[PDB]
Amino acid sequence: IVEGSDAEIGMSPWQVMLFRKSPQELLCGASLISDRWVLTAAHCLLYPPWDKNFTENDLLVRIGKHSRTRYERNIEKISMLEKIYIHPRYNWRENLDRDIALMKLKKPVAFSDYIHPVCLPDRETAASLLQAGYKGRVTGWGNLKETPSVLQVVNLPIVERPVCKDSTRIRITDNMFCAGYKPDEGKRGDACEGDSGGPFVMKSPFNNRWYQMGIVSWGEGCDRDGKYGFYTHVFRLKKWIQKVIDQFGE
Amino acid sequence: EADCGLRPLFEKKSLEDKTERELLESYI
Repeated sequence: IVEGSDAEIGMSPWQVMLFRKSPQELLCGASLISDRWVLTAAHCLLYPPWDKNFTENDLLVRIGKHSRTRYERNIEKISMLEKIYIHPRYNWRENLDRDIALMKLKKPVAFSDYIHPVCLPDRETAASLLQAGYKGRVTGWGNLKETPSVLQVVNLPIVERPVCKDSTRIRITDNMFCAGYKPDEGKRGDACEGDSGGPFVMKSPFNNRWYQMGIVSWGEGCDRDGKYGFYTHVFRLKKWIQKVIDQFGE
Repeated sequence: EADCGLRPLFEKKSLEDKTERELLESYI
């Protein structure tokens, strides 16, 4: 997270750290949508050029964390992965279209002050909130610059589609949205490498719940003028998310 | 899942976070 600030404790209780077993390495961010299911970006799990093609027993999730490096005794919860789910039409070779992956946990987590799930948006909420000029929130332990000790937080306005499309040469899809300040708006901030899988959340003024509208997917550099971070459109792909989660008995 | 999006240390405590208002004010 570039040009942001430290998270408050319990500010992002749905924040999940995707962690490699061997060697011990922070891999990606992620979101907690139930005691059992974790949402992330697909290129965290499957991006073959970077030797990323992980199976279930390669990875673990760390839930409820604030510190990047420090283990937190009675705060964080570590769970193994039962099954990895990647969108059927995920496109890693071109533009990271449908950059979305679900993870089933072997060990379900108990909710606390530091652990709590984020809502997935229904159609009306997504239509009412996912609009240009409206600000969302991005969290992560990713890079502070292009080149943190604790979780980082930045609020970014959703950018209209023509501006997202013109800012880049990479092909834009309706399964994406971009966010960030325009150069003539003065303010700044962006996601960066390491932030992927991290939630792009918005607070509803109607029921004052937090909804995850996006997943940190891709971008060109970090916090560059005239450039915008691109996010997986969660609701556009909510039809796949529904099929995966509603499959099994409780 | 039924209690999603309500933070124990914020919404459930009736406490506003550091930059929460930046989101609410952008809906104009």
